[PDB]
Amino acid sequence: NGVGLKSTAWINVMCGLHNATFYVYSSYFCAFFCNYSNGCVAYVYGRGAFYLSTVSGDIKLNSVSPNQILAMTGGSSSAVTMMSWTSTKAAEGISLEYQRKSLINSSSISGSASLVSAP
Amino acid sequence: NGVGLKSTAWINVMCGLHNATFYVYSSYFCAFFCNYSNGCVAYVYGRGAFYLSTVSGDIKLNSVSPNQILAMTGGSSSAVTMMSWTSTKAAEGISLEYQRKSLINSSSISGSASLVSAP
Amino acid sequence: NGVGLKSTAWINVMCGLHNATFYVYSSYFCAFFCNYSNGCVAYVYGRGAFYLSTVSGDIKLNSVSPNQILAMTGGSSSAVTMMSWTSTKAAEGISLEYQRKSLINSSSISGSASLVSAP
Repeated sequence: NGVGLKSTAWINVMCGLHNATFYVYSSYFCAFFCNYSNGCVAYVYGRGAFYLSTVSGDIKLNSVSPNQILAMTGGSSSAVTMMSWTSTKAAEGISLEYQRKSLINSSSISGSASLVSAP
Repeated sequence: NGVGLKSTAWINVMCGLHNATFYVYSSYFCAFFCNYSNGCVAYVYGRGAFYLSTVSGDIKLNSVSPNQILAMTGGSSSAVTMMSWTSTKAAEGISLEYQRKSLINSSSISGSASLVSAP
Repeated sequence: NGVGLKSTAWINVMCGLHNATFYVYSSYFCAFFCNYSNGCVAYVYGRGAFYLSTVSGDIKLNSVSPNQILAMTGGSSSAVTMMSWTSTKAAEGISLEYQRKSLINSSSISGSASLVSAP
């Protein structure tokens, strides 16, 4: 075809989709961040059969837990789809900490990843 | 690099993703419309730290409120992910009126935008 | 413009987004599958004004019902956004049976489609 999508083309696409200025991801989730007022919001997707736990305290941005979480929901589980911080900015290099879970089993694994400037 | 994704490549991708024939957006939301039978459905995403309020009485497509809204939900908030009309069609140039909200500061702001033909 | 996205570029992008190795779709839904441990997870999107029913018994992968379904919700209605199998793998050619619905007129129709390797 003489031209190809890069393997991470989804980052470019979803940063545009959400008008995001930062993003963060691992093999198991991704989140696209927008700054506004004194804080920030992330639109969140699961990856690799995993998702982010909605349990309060399981997520930290620069050591601060989100003030609100919206989720997709089920009889036994729920997965983060949006999370917000009232007073913490998204910025390059700050750490998002999380528990990742999978609907396949009852596992829960600690993870962390650093925010990157949107392409 | 010789070739580049347009800044609005997400429009192309997400219209294809939902097989949408019309879409609408601002800096703060986007919605991808499919016509079917006598009405239409939009698949909805937030942008720029905002999202669409799930108050159907506050959304109007060609002056008519959707009768169904499916949402991502949380303790005190919820965001539109799909909304439908029984008897109103999506077409280019017709107006979507809506209320946009942000989890960061609990802002609620009226907006309006015109539907455009999918690329 | 010399270069163009294929009409099915959303397949490449969404498989990348969720780090999926298989996918499946019709005019009315798509689903992106990841394998992990002994089972698999699909991240699900509606198409063409339809969505996948969350009703128990309505979904089979290789003749097995999912152990969990997460949903976008509203009133008593809900649409699959993520679904999993404890013990069933995604693999090329295996059959997903489902019930597709639309909010516009409450249609509910059975269908099936075969998994395809991610590009």
